[PDB]
Amino acid sequence: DETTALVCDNGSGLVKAGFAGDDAPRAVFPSIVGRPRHQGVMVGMGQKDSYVGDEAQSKRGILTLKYPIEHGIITNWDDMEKIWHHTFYNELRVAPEEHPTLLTEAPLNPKANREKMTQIMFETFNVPAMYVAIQAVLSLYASGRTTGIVLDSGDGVTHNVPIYEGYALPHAIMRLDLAGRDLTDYLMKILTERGYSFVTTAEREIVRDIKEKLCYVALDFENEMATAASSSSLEKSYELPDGQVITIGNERFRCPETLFQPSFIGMESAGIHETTYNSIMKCDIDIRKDLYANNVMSGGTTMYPGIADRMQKEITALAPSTMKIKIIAPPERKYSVWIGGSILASLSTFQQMWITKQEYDEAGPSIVHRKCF
Amino acid sequence: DETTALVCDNGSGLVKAGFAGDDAPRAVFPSIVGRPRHQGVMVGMGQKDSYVGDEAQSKRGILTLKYPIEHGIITNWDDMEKIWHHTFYNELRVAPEEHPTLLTEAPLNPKANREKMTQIMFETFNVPAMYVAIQAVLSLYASGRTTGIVLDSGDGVTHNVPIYEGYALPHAIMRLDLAGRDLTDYLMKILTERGYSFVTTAEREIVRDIKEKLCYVALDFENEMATAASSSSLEKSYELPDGQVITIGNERFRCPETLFQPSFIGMESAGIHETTYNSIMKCDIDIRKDLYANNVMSGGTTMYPGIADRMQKEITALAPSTMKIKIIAPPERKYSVWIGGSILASLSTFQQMWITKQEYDEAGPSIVHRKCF
Amino acid sequence: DETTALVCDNGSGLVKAGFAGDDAPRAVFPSIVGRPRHQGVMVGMGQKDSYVGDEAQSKRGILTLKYPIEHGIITNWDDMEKIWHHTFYNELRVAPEEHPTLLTEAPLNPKANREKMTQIMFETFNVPAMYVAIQAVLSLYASGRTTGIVLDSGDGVTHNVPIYEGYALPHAIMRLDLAGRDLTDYLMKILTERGYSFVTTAEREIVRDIKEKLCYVALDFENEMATAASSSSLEKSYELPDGQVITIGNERFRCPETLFQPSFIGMESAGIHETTYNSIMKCDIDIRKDLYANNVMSGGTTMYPGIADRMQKEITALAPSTMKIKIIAPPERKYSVWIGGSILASLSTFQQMWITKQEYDEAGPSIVHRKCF
Amino acid sequence: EDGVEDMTQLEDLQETTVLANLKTRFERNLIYTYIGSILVSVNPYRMFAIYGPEQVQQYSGRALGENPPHLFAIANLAFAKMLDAKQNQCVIISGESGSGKTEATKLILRCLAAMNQRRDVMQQIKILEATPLLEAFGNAKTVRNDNSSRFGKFVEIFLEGGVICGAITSQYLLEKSRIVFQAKNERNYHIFYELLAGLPAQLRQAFSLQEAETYYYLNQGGNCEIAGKSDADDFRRLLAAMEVLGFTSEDQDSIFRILASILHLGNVYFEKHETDAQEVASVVSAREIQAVAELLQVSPEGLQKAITFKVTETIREKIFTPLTVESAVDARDAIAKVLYALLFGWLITRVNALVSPKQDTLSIAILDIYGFEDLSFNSFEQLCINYANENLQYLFNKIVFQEEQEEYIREQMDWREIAFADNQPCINLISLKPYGILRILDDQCCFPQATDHTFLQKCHYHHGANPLYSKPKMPLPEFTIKHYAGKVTYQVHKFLDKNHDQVRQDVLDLFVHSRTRVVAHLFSSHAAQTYKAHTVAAKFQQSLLDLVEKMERCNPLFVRCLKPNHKKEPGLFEPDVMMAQLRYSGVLETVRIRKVRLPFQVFIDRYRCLVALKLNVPADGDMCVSLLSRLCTVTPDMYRVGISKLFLKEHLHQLLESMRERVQNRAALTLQRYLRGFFIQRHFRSLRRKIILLQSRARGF
Amino acid sequence: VFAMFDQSQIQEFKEAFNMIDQNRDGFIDKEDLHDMLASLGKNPTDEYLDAMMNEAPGPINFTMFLTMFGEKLNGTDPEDVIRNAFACFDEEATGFIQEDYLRELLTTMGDRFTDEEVDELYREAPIDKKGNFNYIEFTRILKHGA
Ligand SMILES: Nc1ncnc2c1ncn2[C@@H]1O[C@H](COP(=O)(O)OP(=O)(O)O)[C@@H](O)[C@H]1O
Ligand SMILES: Nc1ncnc2c1ncn2[C@@H]1O[C@H](COP(=O)(O)OP(=O)(O)O)[C@@H](O)[C@H]1O
Ligand SMILES: Nc1ncnc2c1ncn2[C@@H]1O[C@H](COP(=O)(O)OP(=O)(O)O)[C@@H](O)[C@H]1O
Ligand SMILES: [Mg+2]
Repeated sequence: DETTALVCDNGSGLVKAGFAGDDAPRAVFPSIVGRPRHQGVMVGMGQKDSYVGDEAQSKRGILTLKYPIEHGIITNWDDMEKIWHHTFYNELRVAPEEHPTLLTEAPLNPKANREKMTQIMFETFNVPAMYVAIQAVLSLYASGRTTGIVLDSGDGVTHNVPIYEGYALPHAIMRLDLAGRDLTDYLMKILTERGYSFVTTAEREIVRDIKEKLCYVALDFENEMATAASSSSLEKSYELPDGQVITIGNERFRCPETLFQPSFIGMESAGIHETTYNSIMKCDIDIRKDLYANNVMSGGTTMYPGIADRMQKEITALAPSTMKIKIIAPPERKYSVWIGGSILASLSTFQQMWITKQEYDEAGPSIVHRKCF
Repeated sequence: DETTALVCDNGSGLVKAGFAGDDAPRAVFPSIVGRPRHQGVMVGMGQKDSYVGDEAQSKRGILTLKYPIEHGIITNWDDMEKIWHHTFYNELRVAPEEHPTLLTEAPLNPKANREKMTQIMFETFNVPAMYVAIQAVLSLYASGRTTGIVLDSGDGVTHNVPIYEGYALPHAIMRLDLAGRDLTDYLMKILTERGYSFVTTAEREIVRDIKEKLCYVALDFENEMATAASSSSLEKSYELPDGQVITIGNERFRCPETLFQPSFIGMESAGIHETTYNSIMKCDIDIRKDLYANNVMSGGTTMYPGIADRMQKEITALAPSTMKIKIIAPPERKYSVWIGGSILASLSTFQQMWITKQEYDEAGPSIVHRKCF
Repeated sequence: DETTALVCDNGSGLVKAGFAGDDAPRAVFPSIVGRPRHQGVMVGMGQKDSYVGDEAQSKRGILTLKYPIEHGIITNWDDMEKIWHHTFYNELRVAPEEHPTLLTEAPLNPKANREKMTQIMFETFNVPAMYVAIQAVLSLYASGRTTGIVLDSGDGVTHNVPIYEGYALPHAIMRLDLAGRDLTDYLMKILTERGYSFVTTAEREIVRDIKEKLCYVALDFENEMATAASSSSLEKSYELPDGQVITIGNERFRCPETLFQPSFIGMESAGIHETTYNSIMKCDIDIRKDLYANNVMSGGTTMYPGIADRMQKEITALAPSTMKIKIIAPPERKYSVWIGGSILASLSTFQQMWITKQEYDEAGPSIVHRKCF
Repeated sequence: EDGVEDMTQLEDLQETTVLANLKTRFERNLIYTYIGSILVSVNPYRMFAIYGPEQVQQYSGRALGENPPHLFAIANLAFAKMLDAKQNQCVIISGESGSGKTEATKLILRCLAAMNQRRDVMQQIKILEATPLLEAFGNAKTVRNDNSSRFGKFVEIFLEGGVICGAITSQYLLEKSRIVFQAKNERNYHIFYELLAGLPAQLRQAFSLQEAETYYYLNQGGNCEIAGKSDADDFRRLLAAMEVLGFTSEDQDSIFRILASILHLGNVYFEKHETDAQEVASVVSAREIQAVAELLQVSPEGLQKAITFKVTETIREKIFTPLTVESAVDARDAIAKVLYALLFGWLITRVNALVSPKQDTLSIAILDIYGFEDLSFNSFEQLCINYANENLQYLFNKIVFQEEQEEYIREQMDWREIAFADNQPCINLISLKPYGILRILDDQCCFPQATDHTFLQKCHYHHGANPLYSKPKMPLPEFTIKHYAGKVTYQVHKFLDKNHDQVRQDVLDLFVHSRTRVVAHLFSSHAAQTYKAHTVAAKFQQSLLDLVEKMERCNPLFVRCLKPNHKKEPGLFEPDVMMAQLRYSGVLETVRIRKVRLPFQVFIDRYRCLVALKLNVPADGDMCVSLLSRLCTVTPDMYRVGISKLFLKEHLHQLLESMRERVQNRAALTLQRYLRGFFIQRHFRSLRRKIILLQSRARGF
Repeated sequence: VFAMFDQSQIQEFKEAFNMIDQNRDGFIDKEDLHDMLASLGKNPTDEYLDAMMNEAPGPINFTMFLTMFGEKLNGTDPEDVIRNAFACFDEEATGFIQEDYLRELLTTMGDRFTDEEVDELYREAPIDKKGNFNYIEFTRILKHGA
């Protein structure tokens, strides 16, 4: 009885799912639940009271966009259940009671989150078996490596996990709540300097698209600020969905710099380079050599052009001058975690590490804290 | 049926083995058993739960180093059995049931140690014959001499054995528990004066490497202390495995001086020179002349540059002013005992002094106390 | 000319000072230097750019808390100089050039620390005489004893010092870098299991207050874990400074257990009971009897309710079954070291063991290594 | 003449006795032996035109008890069984390469065609012409044979109401690892060398094929001229048959183009060239890939991006990934293997379509299958071959146990309770789902930072306690599996490079849009006919499962073939070679199935002296079981003696023989002493009883 | 044992013994026989008296005397045991034992006998032309008497 196990990377801002053994996610759509707010006047078109991610993307102008997952933790459980039901039935058209499912999670997430996730996916969808895997180990699986620090930076969380030859160092795991959504909010707040006002949720997503299509990270900040406010070479234009053209100057690269300077939002934490260096310096010396030599990336918010060069420069400035820093920036930073999950779920030696229905029924939901990580 | 007998000098910190008749040990590796301590996250790389000496050397950062032999006596028997099995099969690739084996031992070791060693090497590996020889007589064999006092100072024990024309004087054998491992511990405790902290086992072995590569013994202590704290000529730099440079001053030569001044560790015993002189003065006068004239060295921890000159100066200050003291310091202080064992095991007149399997089976393990020494 | 000598126990997280001859420290305040981080908008209130411990405690929300002393060693010298100047002038209102001062130190601290401490306290404040005393001997002074092992566990260091009738055994001094600050960090990292996020420095100190007011040490760990995850009897509630109520379960006693199980943070060392037993077994047998019979405590981080009973149980399980273990837990574990320093500084026979200004000027700062300990 | 057709009736069954019987029959010019259901054939190296059409009427099924054991009896047996049980069945031809399997197939096809008096009229049904072509496509030189079948040839002969219809041919277990890799002193498939030897000039100037001796896919063996018996005349006759099959010249030209493209792809190298942040790959010479593109009707940039870049394509974007050198080599090897497999499938499909018979008709099966292999050093191909032979040996053991059970029931009802131990544990050790060896290998294929040492260590860990597994003592890169034919030691050298048969969808999409029609059609058909996996082992297991399902759809009955000394000596052989071939075939397991089998008349005759049986002519009703108890006090454990006579078990049999020889020794001692007593008593009469009386007369007067 | 004795042949035993073992160590000499037979006197001749004895059995003693008398032939060679031993090599009721059969049985198994012993049997064994020796008459004559 051959049954491919589903791999459902339900990230913080985008849901990436598919079957195990493929090379790319079958379905990719934002994790948004939309509800209309105005009053319906045409008799008959007042029945669809909830639009899942892509449909709510198509109809931004007459409804409100709410993200069920805020900064990693699942806030609204009913919306997340709706998203899971949609991505199981209306998107893959595969009954979830005949296929095992794999789910991902941030490292330092609360425990009630896992307990409720297991309870929902065992009681509602009646999945035969499920598993919860940290995203960094899946990123390392997908990168085809066994050593190095994973810098997984989605839009809800940014965490480092040092691994050496398969043995994780759980006391060096660092997690930051600064991610892509906060970059989008800073871009919204910094675009007002030129007069463009974005307040609604649809305008917030327009700003998100602007960030994806225009923003980049510079090697040096003072030099690039001088260049921007010394000419018009860095200015680029964007077209809003009503044909209105906007122009962006030094705001192009001052949006993603807050990753290295989180004092712009007012956070007391340090940049991603500093957290990576501190996580290395929480590990053993023999570990430290290979952690220096094998930095790896993942997550969407690390796709800014020029991120690798600057973080290499910063680590080299921080690390001792005699060591070799080599930062891996594969062109699949997006959904590398899903590729790793698909590789992991296709292993025949993984068949014994599921969470069978009998186990959950006999020992209760607490076994998700025992069989994971 | 020509069968070369194995010679396995299982010292206190390093295992040096090979075939009889060679001129150097075939295999040299530390006697360490390593076990991982963290949690494995990659499915599949959680099977190798014990690393023998060299493999555990390569992977210090994710496992704990335990020495089965502490201060000469064999503490953990299972780890020592694992080391023997490794050095027989995975290192020499020679079946131990077809070759006789020779083993070394400290002079004043307990008797249960010998009984259990014989029991293990007869019941597990089914060796046709084995023998246990004191290390000092093998050192004298390797030095090509028949008189003099052997100062065998490994990293677990430091003992003197006076021999005159092949007749040992068992009432003049002195044994000290101060050896190289205690020097390494003192170096760890004395490096904190400059701020370097070494606590783990891997850091302990880094300190051991520092001791091997930098430490020396001075002729005069007060003069060299004044010179060290009067200039920077004695300062040398070392590079840790993460590119971090450390600087060592007067700690360079104050680590191996505790051999001559064991009050630094708090021991009530006297230095190696004093024990050698007292061992001589426990012998007959006609013996004393040749013991004065023929001091010899062995063991790793006597390889410090300047040990011979200082111990010559100290013996000359102790001995009567009219006698000639000549200390032999051959450049093979390391594994001189193995060279002597190889010479001894290759003699055709030695064939009758083995411990055959029939003898052990008929008379029990107690014959190891009868046919040895 | 009667001049009481100041006693300034500048610990790792709290400064406890006063005059000699009193029974309690005159001034107690955290050793924190705070600096504002936001931008000032009101003209005039932008001059106070540095707040010393208590003022920085009052204004946590608009500034960053930095501890000058990290794990015993003094990292930032200017901040420590500011703290000393504050505790001399703005807190005791006593000119330091007319009173001798006594300072404490960890046993195995670096030497440049002492040299710079003496240089600062002789050149800046122009103190007539100063002295540096180990904290364990002062704890024994305050306990009114002359034998036993002192377990001084501040928030920066945890060290044992065996003393028998006034003669210290310097080769049995053990020092661990696991202390109260690492317990606070573990509590911060373990509170995320329930969803409470503490990242800033002010939130770190809120967690410290939680640890002080709620944490305890249990006799048995498995039994108490079962009891905690079998009922709600151990759950207690705490009120954050904004009226938000938090609930703590099994995290209440799993924070201070890492003292006995330092593998939770990943350290390779052993618990405080194991280090105490090993320090005893590094001493002579006649010493060992009285060291068994006279264990004593000090330091703030030993004030957890139930620490004495568990460490008594562990020592009794480790020590031979026929000996009597009696652990002294006086109700002044906090600032017992200061009481001992006040007793020591008030002795008229101590007048000849100061470090006079003429001595330092003629022989240089190196005499602090000669007249101390 | 010396029949011994059924060796079950002998006193005991040993491999020595079986070897002696086969030697005696071979010296009697007898090849086939009728061991009940099973048949055994030996290659004679002797051209035996046994009879002609008369043998069908001479060796039919009416007198199987008196007819000589012959290969052609199964021809009538098949019809007799299908006309009675109304169920078609299958016949397999198994044996080592060179054991006359093709000759046996030709003989059985001739006999089936000659039994209906119609083949002379409908000989135009073009059946066996392509056998040499499928041979050139499916055979290759091995270190022990210059003609070895490396694919599971399957020919289905269709029948409807006694009328012989057309035939359908198929391949099951072709080894795709041979195309790109080959051991020492062996070579690739014969047709590459045949094409390179029979290549006309116009292909030499047009196609760049002047490096026939330096292609990487071919020079790996180290010596390609050992097969010098083959020549360009084989190519000429192959082309003659190829044209006979109705193929136009365009099809042959396209086939040669694909083969030349594969050979050119063999000669492609990569360089560890630096790039943005790593060192990944770079094509050394672009002229070769350009030439590949010219003769394949496809873009060259497509091949560059399909063998250099990895394509991870989602709905909204398509991302290109640089590849490592090993990954590029694996992709190239996968492309070559899939091209060769598609060519073979296309040719088989066309051949079947040319002579396609009616549907929903009766069918008899002929299966040409591998032989058990045990070389000096063993690799992945030998492991797969051994696994397939293990499955077939399991089926054969099931058949033998079924025959034993039906015989036992035919004697008495109550011996169906006798049990039997199969080789299922070996099959589980090889390919059980959770922790099979092939499953571990498949997991190691995709696992990050994997090598041969890690795979070997994991196999050692998971199978330490398995009795069939045998960890080597020395730290050697080997392991030993206990097959039914004995211990086989494999080498884990280069397993990970023999399984990376990963073909991304972009390659298939590129080859669909090719300008030539044949390649586009083949790839479109492959995409249309296509759950699966991406390793050679997984595809081999899937094909083996399909073959097992096809076999279990019908009734299995087959025949084994053995080989004399491989020096092509007619009528001369070594008994050790016979022992080796008997062990490899699997007929030795029949002795283990016998476990007891001894007669009753032996007890009737030569077991009476013990109690000195007073009576004569004992019947079966004589006190027999208790008799032994009264002579050896052995509990009744013989199955049953009676008339149904297969009861005496081996160890009790040897005990009885030892007792018999001891009794004979004591009786001989008694006879010796009795003769001595008689001689002395003669001596007594002589010296007094016939002398003193004479002396009385002498003194008398 | 003498407890059960076949007195028919005890007279033969005593005669043979008193002719072979006499009031001496055990040696049997021409003197005893010659005296007991013709001590009166016979003139010497050499017609057939140049070779008398060549196959002496061995030494004799009174202890060996009694042991041999008890063991060797007293009530031995039972008829049923004779039939059993002779038929152990035979399946036919009539006891046809092929002469060659016994030839290999004696010269191939156990301690080897010589063809001279086989001839000794044949020189007294009644055997049919085909070589199938029988033993019913053998037992009859052996048990009947002299
Ligand atoms: N090409 C890009 N450039 C910059 N930012 C991107 C790009 N693609 C995605 N992002 C950012 O990454 C965030 C989430 O991406 P991803 O990591 O794929 O999902 P998740 O965070 O759920 O794992 C989005 O909020 C988006 O702003
Ligand atoms: N070149 C060297 N200089 C100083 N110390 C050394 C040197 N080589 C080895 N040692 C010390 O000798 C100790 C053991 O060496 P050796 O005597 O060869 O092994 P064993 O003590 O087992 O016989 C080690 O702990 C090491 O510290
Ligand atoms: N009542 C208490 N219960 C638990 N922990 C305490 C208590 N009081 C103080 N501590 C801990 O002791 C640490 C320092 O206390 P103390 O030893 O008095 O200062 P220092 O370490 O500078 O000598 C603080 O970090 C605090 O966490
Ligand atoms: Mg992500």
